[PDB]
Amino acid sequence: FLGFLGAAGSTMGAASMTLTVQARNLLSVWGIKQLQARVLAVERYLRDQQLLGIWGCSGKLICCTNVPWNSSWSNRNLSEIWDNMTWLQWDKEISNYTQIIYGLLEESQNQQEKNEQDLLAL
Amino acid sequence: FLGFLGAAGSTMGAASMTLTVQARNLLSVWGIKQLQARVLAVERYLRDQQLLGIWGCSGKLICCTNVPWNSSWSNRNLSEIWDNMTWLQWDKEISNYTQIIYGLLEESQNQQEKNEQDLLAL
Amino acid sequence: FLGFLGAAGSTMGAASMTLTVQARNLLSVWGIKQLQARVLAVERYLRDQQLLGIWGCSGKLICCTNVPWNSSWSNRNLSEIWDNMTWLQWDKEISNYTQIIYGLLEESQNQQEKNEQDLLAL
Amino acid sequence: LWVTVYYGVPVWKDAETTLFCASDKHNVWATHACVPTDQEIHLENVTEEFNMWKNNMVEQMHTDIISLWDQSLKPCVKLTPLCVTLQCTNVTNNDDMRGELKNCSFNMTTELRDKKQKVYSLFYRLDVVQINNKEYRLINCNTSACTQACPKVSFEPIPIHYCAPAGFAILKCKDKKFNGTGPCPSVSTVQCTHGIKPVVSTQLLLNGSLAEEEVMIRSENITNNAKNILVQFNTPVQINCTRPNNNTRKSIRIGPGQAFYATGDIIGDIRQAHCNVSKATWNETLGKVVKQLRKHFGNNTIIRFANSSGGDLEVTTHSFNCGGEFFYCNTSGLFNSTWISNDSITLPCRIKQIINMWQRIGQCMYAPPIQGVIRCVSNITGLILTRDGSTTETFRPGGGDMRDNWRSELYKYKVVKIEPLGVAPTRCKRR
Amino acid sequence: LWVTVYYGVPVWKDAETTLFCASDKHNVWATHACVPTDQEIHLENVTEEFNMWKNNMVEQMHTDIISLWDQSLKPCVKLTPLCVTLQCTNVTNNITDDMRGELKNCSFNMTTELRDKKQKVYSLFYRLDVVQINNKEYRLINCNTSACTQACPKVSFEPIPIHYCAPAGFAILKCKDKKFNGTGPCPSVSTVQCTHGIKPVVSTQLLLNGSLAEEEVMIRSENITNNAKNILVQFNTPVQINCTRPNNNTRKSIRIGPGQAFYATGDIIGDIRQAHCNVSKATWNETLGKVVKQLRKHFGNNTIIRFANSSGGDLEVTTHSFNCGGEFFYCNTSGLFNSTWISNDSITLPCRIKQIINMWQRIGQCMYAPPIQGVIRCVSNITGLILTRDGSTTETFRPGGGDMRDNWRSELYKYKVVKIEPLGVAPTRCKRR
Ligand SMILES: *[C@@H]1O[C@H](CO)[C@@H](O[C@@H]2O[C@H](CO)[C@@H](O[C@@H]3O[C@H](CO)[C@@H](O)[C@H](O)[C@@H]3O)[C@H](O)[C@H]2NC(C)=O)[C@H](O)[C@H]1NC(C)=O
Ligand SMILES: *[C@@H]1O[C@H](CO)[C@@H](O[C@@H]2O[C@H](CO)[C@@H](O)[C@H](O)[C@H]2NC(C)=O)[C@H](O)[C@H]1NC(C)=O
Ligand SMILES: *[C@@H]1O[C@H](CO)[C@@H](O[C@@H]2O[C@H](CO)[C@@H](O)[C@H](O)[C@H]2NC(C)=O)[C@H](O)[C@H]1NC(C)=O
Ligand SMILES: *[C@@H]1O[C@H](CO)[C@@H](O[C@@H]2O[C@H](CO)[C@@H](O)[C@H](O)[C@H]2NC(C)=O)[C@H](O)[C@H]1NC(C)=O
Ligand SMILES: *[C@@H]1O[C@H](CO)[C@@H](O[C@@H]2O[C@H](CO)[C@@H](O)[C@H](O)[C@H]2NC(C)=O)[C@H](O)[C@H]1NC(C)=O
Ligand SMILES: *[C@@H]1O[C@H](CO)[C@@H](O[C@@H]2O[C@H](CO)[C@@H](O)[C@H](O)[C@H]2NC(C)=O)[C@H](O)[C@H]1NC(C)=O
Ligand SMILES: *[C@@H]1O[C@H](CO)[C@@H](O[C@@H]2O[C@H](CO)[C@@H](O)[C@H](O)[C@H]2NC(C)=O)[C@H](O)[C@H]1NC(C)=O
Ligand SMILES: *[C@@H]1O[C@H](CO)[C@@H](O[C@@H]2O[C@H](CO)[C@@H](O)[C@H](O)[C@H]2NC(C)=O)[C@H](O)[C@H]1NC(C)=O
Ligand SMILES: *[C@@H]1O[C@H](CO)[C@@H](O[C@@H]2O[C@H](CO)[C@@H](O)[C@H](O)[C@H]2NC(C)=O)[C@H](O)[C@H]1NC(C)=O
Ligand SMILES: *[C@@H]1O[C@H](CO)[C@@H](O[C@@H]2O[C@H](CO)[C@@H](O)[C@H](O)[C@H]2NC(C)=O)[C@H](O)[C@H]1NC(C)=O
Ligand SMILES: *[C@@H]1O[C@H](CO)[C@@H](O)[C@H](O)[C@H]1NC(C)=O
Ligand SMILES: *[C@@H]1O[C@H](CO)[C@@H](O)[C@H](O)[C@H]1NC(C)=O
Ligand SMILES: *[C@@H]1O[C@H](CO)[C@@H](O)[C@H](O)[C@H]1NC(C)=O
Ligand SMILES: *[C@@H]1O[C@H](CO)[C@@H](O)[C@H](O)[C@H]1NC(C)=O
Ligand SMILES: *[C@@H]1O[C@H](CO)[C@@H](O)[C@H](O)[C@H]1NC(C)=O
Ligand SMILES: *[C@@H]1O[C@H](CO)[C@@H](O)[C@H](O)[C@H]1NC(C)=O
Ligand SMILES: *[C@@H]1O[C@H](CO)[C@@H](O)[C@H](O)[C@H]1NC(C)=O
Ligand SMILES: *[C@@H]1O[C@H](CO)[C@@H](O)[C@H](O)[C@H]1NC(C)=O
Ligand SMILES: *[C@@H]1O[C@H](CO)[C@@H](O)[C@H](O)[C@H]1NC(C)=O
Ligand SMILES: *[C@@H]1O[C@H](CO)[C@@H](O)[C@H](O)[C@H]1NC(C)=O
Ligand SMILES: *[C@@H]1O[C@H](CO)[C@@H](O)[C@H](O)[C@H]1NC(C)=O
Ligand SMILES: *[C@@H]1O[C@H](CO)[C@@H](O)[C@H](O)[C@H]1NC(C)=O
Ligand SMILES: *[C@@H]1O[C@H](CO)[C@@H](O)[C@H](O)[C@H]1NC(C)=O
Ligand SMILES: *[C@@H]1O[C@H](CO)[C@@H](O)[C@H](O)[C@H]1NC(C)=O
Ligand SMILES: *[C@@H]1O[C@H](CO)[C@@H](O)[C@H](O)[C@H]1NC(C)=O
Ligand SMILES: *[C@@H]1O[C@H](CO)[C@@H](O)[C@H](O)[C@H]1NC(C)=O
Ligand SMILES: *[C@@H]1O[C@H](CO)[C@@H](O)[C@H](O)[C@H]1NC(C)=O
Repeated sequence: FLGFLGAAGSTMGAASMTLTVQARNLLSVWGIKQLQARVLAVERYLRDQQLLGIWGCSGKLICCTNVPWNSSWSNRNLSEIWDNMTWLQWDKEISNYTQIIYGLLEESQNQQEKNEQDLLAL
Repeated sequence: FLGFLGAAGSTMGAASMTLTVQARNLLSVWGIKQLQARVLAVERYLRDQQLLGIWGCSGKLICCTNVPWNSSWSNRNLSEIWDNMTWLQWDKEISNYTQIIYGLLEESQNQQEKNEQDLLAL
Repeated sequence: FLGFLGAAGSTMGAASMTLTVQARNLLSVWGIKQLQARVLAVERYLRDQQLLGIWGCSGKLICCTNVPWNSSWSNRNLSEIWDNMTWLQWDKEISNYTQIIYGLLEESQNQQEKNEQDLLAL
Repeated sequence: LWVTVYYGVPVWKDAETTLFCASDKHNVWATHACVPTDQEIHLENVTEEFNMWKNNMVEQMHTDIISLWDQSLKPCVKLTPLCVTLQCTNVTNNDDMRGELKNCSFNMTTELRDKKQKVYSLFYRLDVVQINNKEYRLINCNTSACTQACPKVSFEPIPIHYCAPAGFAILKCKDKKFNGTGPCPSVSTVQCTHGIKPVVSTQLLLNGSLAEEEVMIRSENITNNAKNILVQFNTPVQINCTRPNNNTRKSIRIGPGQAFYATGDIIGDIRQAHCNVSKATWNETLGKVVKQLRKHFGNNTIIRFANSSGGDLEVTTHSFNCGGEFFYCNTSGLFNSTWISNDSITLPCRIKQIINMWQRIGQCMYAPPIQGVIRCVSNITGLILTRDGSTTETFRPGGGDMRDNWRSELYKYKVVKIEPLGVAPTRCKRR
Repeated sequence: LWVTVYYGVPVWKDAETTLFCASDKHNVWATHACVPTDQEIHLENVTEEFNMWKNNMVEQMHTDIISLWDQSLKPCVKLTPLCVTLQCTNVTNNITDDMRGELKNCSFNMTTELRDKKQKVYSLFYRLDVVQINNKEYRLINCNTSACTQACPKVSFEPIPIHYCAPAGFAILKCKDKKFNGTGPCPSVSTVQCTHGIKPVVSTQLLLNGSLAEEEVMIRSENITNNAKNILVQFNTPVQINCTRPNNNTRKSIRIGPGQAFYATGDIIGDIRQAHCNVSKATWNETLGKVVKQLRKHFGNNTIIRFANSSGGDLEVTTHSFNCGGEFFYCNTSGLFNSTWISNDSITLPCRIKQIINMWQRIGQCMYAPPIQGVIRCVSNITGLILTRDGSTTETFRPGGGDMRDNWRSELYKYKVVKIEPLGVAPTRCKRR
């Protein structure tokens, strides 16, 4: 056990076994200021959980999806990503490709929603 | 792309392909006004997410359920519902039966929650 | 229909028929007193949904896990728990074993998260 | 056996939280700081432990009744100019109401800053303190300035329901022999409480809720004489007030837009203000109280009711509000009896206009005169007794702490926190 | 390779948020509203870019300290009836030569508890509080700018440590490097629940009761080559300074209205002596030697380091303005900064007391500090300096101050608020079935 953000400097493979530690800490003059800090924490948490549900990843911490990895985003191989890079370094590399990936996941699930809707119709 | 509420005049079949657009827009003296509106937006969002959870539809935008359609709620066939009406016209038609269906979906899931629960005990 | 907390005195078997009754009632300077109570209910509800999500139980009122029931927590047989005890009596008996069970459920899910993630790449 | 997680189990823990008001001419405890109302579910086989003496609704209601009191007094007149020197003479110069009054003349500010105003008013002797037609001054003038009780807000208590937020429930004890503590066999989950009128009074619980079958004695520790005894009647004892005088309210413009309402003249029936309690009804009510009070001290003990020991006028008298004017009744003929194993009782009441209500110093209030004759019909639904520290037990009336008044209405209620996430063994196994 | 969504990844970015107070008789910086405290996780392999001069915790703390200040001066007496003509003579009754014509024995007519009556009262006012109008007629120094709120007698000015704690979804990164100069990558970073006890000690030209450096004297400036930027020195060892107000002032309560009292200096019981501060001459000269050593690393080994006294301006910025015991001293530090450095005894700083205090540099807001009964003694720690360099092989450094944010920049230099971004996407051989 490392603690909150303990694996920030750890490799992506090693830091992915402690996702629960960071996940559980995202939810919980000194009056309204302290009260609006709690409402901001809930709204920030709820819009992240909404994104997971839209991508079909609701209730999951590691969600393998159907969107293929465009090599333009990152040409590195798996060995030097999950064993040589940390999540802070990785976020810097793909910070500009984040929004195009988010749209790809959003539409891919929307296609899967109608694909399973038609399969159940038979 | 049409935008938020853009498919309001589109037929029910065409407007059901843009659910992610409306879903992501439901979450985001004079200081409580801003703050109390935010808390009410979070509360309303959680009420609709709770309903989907107790119907077995959590994390889904299109959720095919086990509740049969009585035809006393609407005698129209699928051709004239998903290709002629819009979601606003449809909403004004089954508004009377909304709480009848909302009770059947909850009851069906609860029975289905235990039939699957009793199946794992074998 | 017994109502909210109606099955509080019923046996654990009969009280489990009505989990949705209590579930839907957990969510819904004088303005701040009301406003701060609303925020407390939201973040109290979300912490329980987050716990279910990290155990692989999100969106389910009854969730089956892969954690075997250590007899140290309670050695009473299945017949004298679901037909003789009420939920209030049960909570007082396993109150001190609650946190160790919570850690086991969290450790059981992320083990399944990685095992399914590994098996899905084959 | 495997762990299975149930969400929504009917499990609750004791909790302290902020309950919001609900209610169904502005008021002190107005509906503008409350919510419209709309219910009760019987929880069978549930035996919960209540404690009316460590209940946080009582402590919160005390804060809220105070808070709505101050919030209703800020927007109206502050009587800083009323600290002038008063040249007061007697009204009668000779048993009547007029022997309680001083005819005080003073210079008052006008709506124009540079002009004065020679005015007079009839002040009760309880509100003026002599300075050494003598020279007097208002009593709460070296401690604070008296914000005038605003004439358009009423002191009449309206019922308020304290309703629990989401995730909490209010447990109501339906047991009819429930004293204040221990298990309660019959429990219910109410959305929120019955209408609790915040009647402010001492030594007597005016109006409110009666007992169901017999007079109930409720003390935190009946063997401790430092703890008040909250008696609750089963049949109310009706008490009738009056101020027979036909008062004449007079308006003085002490500034731009600010008016000071003064007693200009007093005519009519000049008998002292009094309350009437039926002598037969009160005697049989003390008989019921004594019968239920020998159960805690013995059958052969001598139950004696004496009158209040001493202290402030707010604690030695049945202080209360009736018709917008504040009374302070003696209640020494009510509590005067020794009990061994058409007629009426008249309680002489004084009246004050400068009120330090919530046992505080530095925040007074000037209750303006009420035009006309004041008449009053209330139910004595309880008592607050103190015991004296021998075969004779003496029970003097008590009070002072306003929380014991609302502790008598919130004794049956309890706030719990729902714990909907519970784990239990089952033959399940996740696939 | 397919996109895989990970929730809860340890990723953050710079963000600004409203950190909430926490803290372990009332106080000005109310700890009753602050939540109770409880914590530190070391972050190996983490290098983080800090910047103490663009830190928003300092800007937020300045707003919070000011807001906690004037919200504690709302409920208590407003001294608008004290703006009257005072007929003041000099105290010459037992005065030392230093404190000659510094207390004035002012008599005036005050309002009584009774509106119509009048009250002839006298009080002792410092010369810094009264201005003459043409025994002579004086008036309080701030009666043509605003009316002054009497400092409430039950609230305490003593700094209580406060902990600024980040809300959920945010983290506070603490730089554990012992030679950090306030800017640049910090190779030893840890995550704390929230900051250590930061005492809001208000001071000038000297950072009192602060935190000491770990290894050596730390010199921190936004741009060391820019003279217009203040230089924050931090000592590794403290230099204790002994404050005192030798006068045995007597506090007298004047009833100026219904429910209102004005606390006036009755009479000093004894001889009139000047307030002063003592700093050890050996310790101060030793500390300046250490300061100069690390002050040569940015200006050269052959540079002549000269310490001069404050250039000029307000009394709050030309003097070591501080507060302890409830009285506000304005000490003259021209004896601490008087030396030139080339390649048992004590220093006494004559201080002056003032009662009408405007400290956040806001014209229009007073605070009348009531007299403190008895004799005041006070022992602090000089744990830093706020220096300013003059515009040659000789550099002249003069004490600075005024801007109160430099006092708290010396406590929040090692802290940083980041926002956790837990939603990360990475390639994997997964494929959703
Ligand atoms: C720097 O910190 C020191 C201590 O850490 C401060 O000195 C202390 O100041 C407080 C408040 O003025 C003193 O408490 C007072 O003590 C007197 C005498 O015991 C008592 O009559 C008062 O009621 C109050 O309790 C405390 O004694 C004192 N400690 C000493 C002098 O050793 C100093 O004020 C701080 N300087 C700042 C914040 O500029
Ligand atoms: C109202 O004010 C008048 C003055 O404006 C007061 O009359 C004065 O009383 C004093 C004695 O206290 C005399 O010495 C003055 O000669 C009086 N002035 C007159 C009569 O013009 C009067 O007493 C005040 N009334 C009160 C305080 O009730
Ligand atoms: C305000 O004035 C009243 C009246 O003079 C004070 O109460 C009196 O106190 C003395 C001294 O204990 C008693 O002998 C009197 O009987 C008291 N009078 C009444 C009517 O109670 C009171 O103490 C004063 N308050 C302050 C804060 O000075
Ligand atoms: C107890 O309750 C009675 C009944 O509500 C109160 O008497 C009423 O007071 C209002 C306002 O003064 C009048 O408009 C009603 O006509 C009164 N009713 C009767 C039957 O007289 C009484 O004031 C309450 N006692 C208190 C508040 O001490
Ligand atoms: C309250 O009633 C009592 C009793 O009537 C009054 O006080 C006593 O009265 C009896 C005779 O009526 C006297 O023998 C006592 O000496 C009285 N005790 C006193 C005056 O202390 C009392 O005056 C009434 N009013 C109050 C305010 O107590
Ligand atoms: C306090 O008030 C007194 C009385 O008003 C002042 O004494 C008078 O001042 C006037 C000034 O015009 C003189 O003409 C009188 O001769 C003074 N004496 C009397 C008995 O009236 C006194 O100066 C006031 N003090 C202050 C500091 O203003
Ligand atoms: C309020 O009055 C003070 C005192 O006169 C003013 O400060 C003085 O300003 C003059 C400039 O005309 C200087 O010569 C004096 O040295 C100042 N006095 C002190 C004690 O420094 C101040 O400017 C006035 N403020 C306002 C807003 O009118
Ligand atoms: C600061 O130091 C001065 C001396 O430089 C102290 O004054 C001396 O105090 C002692 C008593 O301890 C006397 O015997 C001496 O006569 C004093 N000398 C002078 C010149 O006054 C002073 O007390 C110190 N102040 C502190 C420590 O607060
Ligand atoms: C800064 O220091 C200078 C020199 O030490 C001070 O100026 C002189 O101080 C002497 C001290 O005896 C006085 O006699 C002179 O009259 C002062 N000169 C002038 C032009 O005022 C100066 O006062 C100090 N300033 C501060 C803010 O400490
Ligand atoms: C002045 O600074 C010194 C040195 O930091 C303080 O004394 C030390 O304080 C630490 C922190 O509690 C202790 O661990 C040491 O044991 C102390 N050393 C000694 C020799 O006492 C001192 O408390 C500071 N004084 C003030 C008033 O802040
Ligand atoms: C830091 O990096 C080294 C490099 O091998 C590694 O061994 C170590 O485990 C890392 N620390 C953490 C906390 O991950
Ligand atoms: C991959 O990214 C490039 C831009 O970086 C884009 O032009 C290309 O269309 C993308 N390919 C796919 C299959 O999305
Ligand atoms: C409106 O109706 C027309 C045909 O009637 C359709 O082509 C169009 O898409 C509709 N508008 C929207 C926004 O879908
Ligand atoms: C349809 O609803 C009616 C009542 O409106 C009910 O009687 C009927 O049984 C329902 N149909 C079915 C198939 O259940
Ligand atoms: C209480 O217990 C009885 C049998 O002991 C049972 O029939 C009843 O259903 C229980 N109450 C509730 C609310 O279930
Ligand atoms: C059950 O819990 C006890 C601790 O009370 C522990 O010693 C035992 O090993 C556990 N049984 C298991 C893990 O099978
Ligand atoms: C005024 O009344 C008091 C009490 O009633 C009395 O003591 C006093 O003598 C009276 N003053 C007169 C008659 O002048
Ligand atoms: C109140 O009643 C309960 C249950 O009968 C009893 O245990 C308790 O002792 C009573 N209260 C007192 C103060 O005796
Ligand atoms: C009280 O009773 C007396 C006679 O005993 C009567 O004169 C008076 O009017 C009554 N007052 C009230 C309010 O009933
Ligand atoms: C009180 O007054 C009512 C009428 O208002 C009357 O019927 C009743 O008899 C009176 N009771 C007493 C005790 O004065
Ligand atoms: C209680 O009654 C006695 C006489 O019986 C009296 O002297 C005393 O003042 C009374 N106390 C009160 C009414 O508080
Ligand atoms: C007193 O209570 C009775 C019923 O017990 C009620 O009819 C009457 O109106 C009440 N009087 C009041 C509240 O004044
Ligand atoms: C007080 O002394 C100072 C300095 O000696 C002098 O300037 C002032 O005029 C004197 N004032 C009086 C009222 O004597
Ligand atoms: C100030 O003058 C008053 C006049 O009554 C005198 O009592 C007081 O002692 C004087 N104070 C000093 C020290 O000058
Ligand atoms: C602080 O240190 C950083 C990194 O070594 C450096 O870039 C910067 O110039 C330094 N600042 C000063 C004022 O020396
Ligand atoms: C300050 O006073 C302390 C005692 O409180 C003493 O030990 C120290 O030497 C003094 N420092 C000075 C006078 O510089
Ligand atoms: C401070 O003291 C120094 C040396 O005694 C002196 O030069 C200077 O004038 C003093 N400050 C003031 C404002 O007089």
